[PDB]
Amino acid sequence: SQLAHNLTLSIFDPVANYRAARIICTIGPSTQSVEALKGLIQSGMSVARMNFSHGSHEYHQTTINNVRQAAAELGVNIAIALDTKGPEIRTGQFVGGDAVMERGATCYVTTDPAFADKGTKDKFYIDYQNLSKVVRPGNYIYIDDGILILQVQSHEDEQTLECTVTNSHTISDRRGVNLPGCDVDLPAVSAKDRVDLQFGVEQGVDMIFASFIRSAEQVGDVRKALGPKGRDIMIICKIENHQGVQNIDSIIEESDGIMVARGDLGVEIPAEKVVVAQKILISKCNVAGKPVICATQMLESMTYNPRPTRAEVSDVANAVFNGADCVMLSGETAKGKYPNEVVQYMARICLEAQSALNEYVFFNSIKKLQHIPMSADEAVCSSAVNSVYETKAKAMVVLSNTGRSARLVAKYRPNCPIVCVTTRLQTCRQLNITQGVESVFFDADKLGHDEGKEHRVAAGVEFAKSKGYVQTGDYCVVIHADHKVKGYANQTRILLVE
Amino acid sequence: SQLAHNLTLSIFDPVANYRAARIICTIGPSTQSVEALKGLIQSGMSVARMNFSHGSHEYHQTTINNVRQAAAELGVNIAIALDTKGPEIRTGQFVGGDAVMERGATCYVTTDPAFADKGTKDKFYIDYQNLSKVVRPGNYIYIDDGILILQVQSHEDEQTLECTVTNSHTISDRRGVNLPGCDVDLPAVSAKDRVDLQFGVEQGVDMIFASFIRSAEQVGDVRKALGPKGRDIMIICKIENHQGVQNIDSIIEESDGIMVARGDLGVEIPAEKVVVAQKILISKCNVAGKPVICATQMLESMTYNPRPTRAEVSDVANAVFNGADCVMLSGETAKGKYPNEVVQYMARICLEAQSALNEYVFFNSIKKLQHIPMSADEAVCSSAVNSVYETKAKAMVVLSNTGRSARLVAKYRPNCPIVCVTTRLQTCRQLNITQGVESVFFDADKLGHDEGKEHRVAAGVEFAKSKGYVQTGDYCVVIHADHKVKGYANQTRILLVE
Amino acid sequence: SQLAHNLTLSIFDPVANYRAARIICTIGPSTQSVEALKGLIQSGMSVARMNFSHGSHEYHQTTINNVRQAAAELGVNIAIALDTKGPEIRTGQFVGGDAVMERGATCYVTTDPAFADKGTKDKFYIDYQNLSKVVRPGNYIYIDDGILILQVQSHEDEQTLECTVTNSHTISDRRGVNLPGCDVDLPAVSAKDRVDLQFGVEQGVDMIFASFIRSAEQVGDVRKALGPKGRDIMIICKIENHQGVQNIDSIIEESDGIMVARGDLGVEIPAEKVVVAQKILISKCNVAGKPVICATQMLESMTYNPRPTRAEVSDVANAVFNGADCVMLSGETAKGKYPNEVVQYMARICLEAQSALNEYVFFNSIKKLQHIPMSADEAVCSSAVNSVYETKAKAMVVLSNTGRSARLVAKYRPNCPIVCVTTRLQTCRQLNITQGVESVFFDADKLGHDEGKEHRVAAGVEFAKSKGYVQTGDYCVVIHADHKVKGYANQTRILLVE
Amino acid sequence: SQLAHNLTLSIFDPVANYRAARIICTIGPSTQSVEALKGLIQSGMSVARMNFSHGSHEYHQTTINNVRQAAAELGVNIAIALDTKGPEIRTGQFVGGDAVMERGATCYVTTDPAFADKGTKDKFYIDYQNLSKVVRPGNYIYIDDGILILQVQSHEDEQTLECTVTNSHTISDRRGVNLPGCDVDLPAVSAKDRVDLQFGVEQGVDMIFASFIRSAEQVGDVRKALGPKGRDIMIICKIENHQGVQNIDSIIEESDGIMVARGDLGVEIPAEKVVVAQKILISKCNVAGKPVICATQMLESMTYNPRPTRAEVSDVANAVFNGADCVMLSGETAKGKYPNEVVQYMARICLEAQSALNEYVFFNSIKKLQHIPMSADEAVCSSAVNSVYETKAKAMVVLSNTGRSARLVAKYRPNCPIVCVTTRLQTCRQLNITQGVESVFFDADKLGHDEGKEHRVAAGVEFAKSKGYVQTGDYCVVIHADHKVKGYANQTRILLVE
Ligand SMILES: O=P(O)(O)OC[C@H]1O[C@@](CO)(OP(=O)(O)O)[C@@H](O)[C@@H]1O
Ligand SMILES: O=P(O)(O)OC[C@H]1O[C@@](CO)(OP(=O)(O)O)[C@@H](O)[C@@H]1O
Repeated sequence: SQLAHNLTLSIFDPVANYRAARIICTIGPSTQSVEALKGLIQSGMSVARMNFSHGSHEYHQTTINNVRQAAAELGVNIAIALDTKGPEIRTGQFVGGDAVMERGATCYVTTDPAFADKGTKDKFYIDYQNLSKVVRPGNYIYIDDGILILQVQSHEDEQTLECTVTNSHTISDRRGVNLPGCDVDLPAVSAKDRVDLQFGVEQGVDMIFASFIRSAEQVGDVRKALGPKGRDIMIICKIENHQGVQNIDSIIEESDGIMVARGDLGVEIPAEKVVVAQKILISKCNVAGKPVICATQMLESMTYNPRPTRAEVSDVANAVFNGADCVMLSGETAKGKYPNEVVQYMARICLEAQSALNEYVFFNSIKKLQHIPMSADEAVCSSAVNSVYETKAKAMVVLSNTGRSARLVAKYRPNCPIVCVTTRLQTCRQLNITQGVESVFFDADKLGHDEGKEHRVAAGVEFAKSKGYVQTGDYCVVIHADHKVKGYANQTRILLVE
Repeated sequence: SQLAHNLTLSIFDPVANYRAARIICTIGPSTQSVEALKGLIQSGMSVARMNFSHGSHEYHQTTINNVRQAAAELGVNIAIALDTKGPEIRTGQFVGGDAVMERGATCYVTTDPAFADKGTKDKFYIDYQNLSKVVRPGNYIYIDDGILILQVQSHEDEQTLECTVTNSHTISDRRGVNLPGCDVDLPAVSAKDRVDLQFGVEQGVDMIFASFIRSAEQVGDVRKALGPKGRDIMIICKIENHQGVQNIDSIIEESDGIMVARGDLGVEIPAEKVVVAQKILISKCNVAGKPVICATQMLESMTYNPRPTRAEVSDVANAVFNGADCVMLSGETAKGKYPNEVVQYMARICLEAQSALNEYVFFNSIKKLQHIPMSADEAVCSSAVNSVYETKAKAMVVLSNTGRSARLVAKYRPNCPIVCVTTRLQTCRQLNITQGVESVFFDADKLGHDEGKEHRVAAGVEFAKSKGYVQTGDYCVVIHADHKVKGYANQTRILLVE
Repeated sequence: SQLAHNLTLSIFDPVANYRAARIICTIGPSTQSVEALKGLIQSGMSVARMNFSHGSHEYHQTTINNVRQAAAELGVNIAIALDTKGPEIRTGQFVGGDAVMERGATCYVTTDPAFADKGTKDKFYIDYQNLSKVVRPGNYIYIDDGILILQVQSHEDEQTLECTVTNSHTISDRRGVNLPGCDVDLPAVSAKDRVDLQFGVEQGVDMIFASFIRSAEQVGDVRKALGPKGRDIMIICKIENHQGVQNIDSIIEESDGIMVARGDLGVEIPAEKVVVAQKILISKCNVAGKPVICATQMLESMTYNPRPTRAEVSDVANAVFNGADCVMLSGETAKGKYPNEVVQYMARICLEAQSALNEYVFFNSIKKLQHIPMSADEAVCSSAVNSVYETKAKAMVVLSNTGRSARLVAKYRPNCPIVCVTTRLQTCRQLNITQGVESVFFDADKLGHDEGKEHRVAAGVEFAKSKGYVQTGDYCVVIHADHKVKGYANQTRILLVE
Repeated sequence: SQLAHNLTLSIFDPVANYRAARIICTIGPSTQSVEALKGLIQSGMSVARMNFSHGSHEYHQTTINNVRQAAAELGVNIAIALDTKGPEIRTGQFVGGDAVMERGATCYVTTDPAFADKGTKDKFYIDYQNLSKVVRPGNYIYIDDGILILQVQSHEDEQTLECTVTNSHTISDRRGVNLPGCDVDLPAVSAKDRVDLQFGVEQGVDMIFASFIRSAEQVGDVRKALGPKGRDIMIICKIENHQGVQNIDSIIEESDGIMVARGDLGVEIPAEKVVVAQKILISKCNVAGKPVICATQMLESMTYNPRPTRAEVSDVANAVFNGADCVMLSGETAKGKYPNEVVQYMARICLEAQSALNEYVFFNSIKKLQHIPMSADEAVCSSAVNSVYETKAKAMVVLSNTGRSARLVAKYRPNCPIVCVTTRLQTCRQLNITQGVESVFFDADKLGHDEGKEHRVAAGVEFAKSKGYVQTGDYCVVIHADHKVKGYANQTRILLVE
């Protein structure tokens, strides 16, 4: 039981020689410079995130170049993620630049575009043309981070809503709005996103963090916008609203992974619910074998302070316990004072939680949840991990070119490092969101196709020796195909290391 | 499994009609006024904490009077806790008021009292006379919140340590020091504490939060200082250092409960370890049936902001999941901007986590950990809870005068409110640190001794009806003695409510 | 696991001071005499069975009188069971007294009553008028213990079946027939049974072992034949054919208990299946809380020999492991050479298996299978047993007048004797089929109604002292109502014995 | 739970396409002829047992030749087992050929050899020279199958015991004696056995069923008598007395397997205990991975009747449920009326029990009991079976030359047939005592050493196709070494069948 086990823990237990969980950093003004990026990598960053809500192609290009240059200098592979601006609902302008909303007052919100540059406290524009169809009397309309809460009373006309102001707040031009009891039906991809997705393909980004995913159909639309050139880019779906949570199984099916986008989700859904949503979404991703990310306000105070709050530390740790592949940094690295320190703190917490983690229970729990039968490669991976626990093997080596084999193994939560040997560099980057995995690139061109698998295997083992995971006399559990089979791994071997 | 179960959760699940967890508030300048206190109670405060590190008997008296007056006005019983200053290690004074410590420099720390008003960056006084005996070469000496880290190189003489300065920092007069690899042997109770403990007895406080508990022997010394007059005051032991963690079983034995004092513990022990310590200590308290409190930096940002960080919310929730009876507020209520809001937020998070909580697994887990044989009353309580789950009983009533019976029941984590009927008002207050329990006072003097137990039972049931926990046709599971037995409860009944 | 546990067993483990399982003996020519019956009781008989297939009211009356006289002399209460003849299918007479059936031959079986005294190997009568409607081409018709197997080829006419003889066998007048792939639709109760049931009511028998129960409807018909005068007589349903097995849940619902009637079942169903049927039926009875009996050929060789076969000993033991309340003796006591010895052997085996029995796993297993909620009295019994395990209580006392409370407790398999205090003598007899229970009669008339329950309780405890189950300082777990509640027991107490 | 599961069973469930359990037949006058043996094999015999207590080398040779000739004709491999006479304790002769022992009488038992041909009811010879040293006053001495029970009163002298006769019985010349509370210290191997063991080596028998094994030291003595020429012959140790049961772990260590020799054990140990001993011994063998046999009186009545008793059928079934590799036939095939039928009945019961068997629980239960870590090949086998359950693989193929690999796999109880491909014919025979395994011989000489393993693998798969275990599209889980490793199998593959 989790209880009994808590009882076996000690604060003085030594931590592991490897950190399974992966850290994602958003790149902003604090972290754009190659020197800053180098600091981040050394501090522990595996994925760099660009938020297309901010900046421009020009700004983001600089980031891409800088990431590649910094990584190259440090001899490492870093995933690059494009985080779309996505569809937004905004108010228009107010006369005098500003508008003073008092509690108890009546105001009128309209989608009549005549009003975009002449709102007043009395009547102003919200730019979502379907506002009236989506909202009903009683529904709430949040403006300015959810700070100003208007309540919908009636349809003055087909484009205008009569509202009550429920609390006082001055609002300036063009605030964002939310609609918590409302199924928002903006397209999956805005016009800027479209230009945003193409750019991502062009500059060869590894993954897309797709904002605001309402549906399985929307993911497909994203896949389709990426096109043929974009087929191997991973689409990670951010769950930030009600519809996304509701549609999670279908979204998970379509996607390559999930982000638990807590900041938006937190407004959209009452905040106390975000915890249940985190546990559910992470678990469903774990069971499915797809990467899952916990995001937002994880170490927020460290945007300005050298040290985190107790609640924050607890939060990074619980996300790992929850089963997340990744934790994420937003403002703390984009605009913060202590970018290197925040990352270093997060890594340290992740390592500590990892000691407490019962990797074994996790393996068995996951294993019971799989449909039987399933697939030959899946059985190979699961049983191979079981072999790891049975022999106390100190490392694992897998051959994956797509990266599929590696996710399938990592999914089973072995208690040792997993070493993936890949013939694709992008695969090395893409695997930066999978917990517990390290990649070794094997250049097929220079070194040949390695059909008998002996070379790739030697390289993974050597890498394991090099990082100190194994010494002679240790077991290493190895996964690939035999000589005949193609397209998956049908074999496991336990080899002694010399 | 915890996994499978996460899968059954929903964000839209309705929360409970009762909140099990209890909130503790520290009373400072923001919250001293009767009006402020009334706001706190309404917001959800069950225990008011006075920190004797700050203020004076005079200041704290005002708090006591104000708490009682506010509670009286609201018709409620609020526990009063005395939080001792405890033994402190401080530096002396520096010449010019200040002293500029540079990285790489050598300085001398002495316990020679000749130096208390004439330290300099070169040599200054630390007021802990045993410093030299407790520290060895290689050990670290933290000054100013742990900001300035000196390392011990050698014993210049029997009272003076030659130190290296490991990082730059200007330090002013009389900073606190810590000794993380060091067994500090200050007495359990300072001279001020002694005057502090007596005052607490005199003003009739409910509990002591005893700072810095190193040992079982120390608790006894506290018990002894309280004296005969003080025998029914609960001693809650704060675990804030290494020795306290190491000695936890024996401390738990001696104590009436534990506090996981994260702020001090966090310096003393590396911070990433505080998480393991939290899980262990809470669990050991749950298994033992004694109240456990999670403290410090739980909603820290709310000292200054209307809304919490994501890490903070996650932290309050995980503490409940961890199994804590209580969560605590420190600065957020002592000196904060939004005292009512912070408490309201904490209560709301606690209620939400409670939905996710698997009360049933918790009951069984706890039950397996008890040694056999145990005790007739313990079996009665455990099996009575089992009855609650078996019938789906919506309330529970227990008779306790000492409060013992009530803790014993609450310990088994029923999924319904527990209603305790007590003949002692102090018991009603003392039970404010036990999760899931509500007290009804029955005035033996006015209403008689009630030996057949029918009256006390009627009152608990009526209270349950009144708060809406039960309606006619519901089961209420009831615990007390039969007609012969005295000193414990040997009986359980399932009664139908009319 | 059952495995690990087998590992903790030893042949030299001392057996218990009590035998939980109950033994049933069929009374025949060997055992009718009062002296023989006295030997049987001393040897271990708790229930005496009269088989109404044999004997007459006159013969069986002698048995009843003798049982009562023997029991009275020995100061004990013995249940009396009436085992009905039930509906039978028989052939008619053959010419010359006999008829020689050869393998490969054609013969004709008819229900034309003209043929009842003039069958021949060529054509003879079977007295079940529905034979033709119930059988189809391909079905088998067993005659003479299943020794002669005819196969049905066709309907010669509406009353006559053309058969193949599948194996050679000479058959004499009036052999029994079976129909293994056939739903036999004889009435539940024959005309003789009807006279048989009334007689049982008149002579005040404790239970009916109702032969050949096909259906829930049939049990009701039995209940109805017993009438109002017969309402408190238990109907134990013997499962001896296909339909009975198929309809077991509904039959179990209607019944007061089950017999696994292996001898008939063994012909009807292939023999290798009887094992699966035994395990299922016993388990379903255990889960339901109703008494279950394992019957037939249990110690068969002991009909003629002083000592049993290995297979036999294993069989009595496995029935206990299976979870049976009772084991039964048929021919071994009805017509056998060593009636006392066979019973003594069975008792000894039962005691030995009981040591190996994991009473605790059995308690938990049963407990998990109950639907929540269930009932206040059921929770009281289950949790009270849990109390027994938690304290290591050496005895249990329950108050039951109907005997209901006692079955409910025994159902939970405590590891100590259960002592039932009853105000009905019939209850003491009826409880002779419930494992692990001993009855003390309390004469309400002589000693009063005992509403405060103190007297009945003292008597059960004294009885426990007397048989040596408890000594001073031992715990005894006690079950009854409190002062208000009537109709069930809502209370448990753990009392110390003096 | 076993309970819940019983609930999922049905009598109409179809049985498997394979029978896991193996049947052993003792060859006597009824079964010696090649035609009889052919009938036995077809009926289901996998092992033929020769009992060297009866017959002579000459008689047994005929059996060996006949077995080989019958097997050869049927194209099958049948194991040959030599069942030793072993050490015996016998009385001497009585005057007049006979001696009439009355209850209550005093008689004298002596080891003075002067008395071997002149015993009388007054004084006679028992031929075990250590009788006096091994027995004490109070001990029992059984003569004639345990029929005549003498009790030891005193040592008349150093070679003679004064006895009471406890029950009447006429005894003739040279009856066997037992000593149930006595540690008998006959040598492991008699002089005839020695000639018996050598003969077995010479005629190339597969295994020895070693009678009466008291100790681990004794097994070694057997191993040593077999010699170098005899090194690959399996020693199966029969547990027939107290000492053997007591010393079971050490005996199991030394042995290649166990027989639960119920007929002797049943006298030696009280019969009701044989059940506990059966469960323990079988389980310990299962956990250890060594073959275990259940023996004696399993279908005894079928020595004379066409059909078994209910107790008998239950007995064969429970032995399978117990976890036995093998069931055995003794008299039923040696001297019986219906040798083919008895075997056919046993096979049928075994198949039926197999349906009820929870192979999966058995796999997991066994797996938990293994020490971790263990061995690379052991993990390969266990995890490979886990693969079978995960994919629903319908067959398994293993390469074993010693037969070791095959036992290791079978040990884990897969729910599908296991097909072993071996280069040794003796291995094919020896594997006839391992449940759930079928052997295919691959002639290394004719077909080469097959180092890449492709041929042996093709043959096992083809055999599986041929018996219908697999069709195209099915998974077959395959076990052997990779190209480098020698002496064990380090590899598992899941292959699709075409
Ligand atoms: O790229 P994924 O899809 O993970 O497939 C990798 C697996 O396929 C194989 C077999 O085709 O690749 P490879 O041909 O490169 O050797 C296995 O060796 C390898 O483990
Ligand atoms: O105060 P604690 O120690 O909890 O004891 C309370 C129990 O004792 C009893 C019995 O003595 O008190 P009471 O006399 O007040 O009725 C029980 O009724 C009650 O449940």
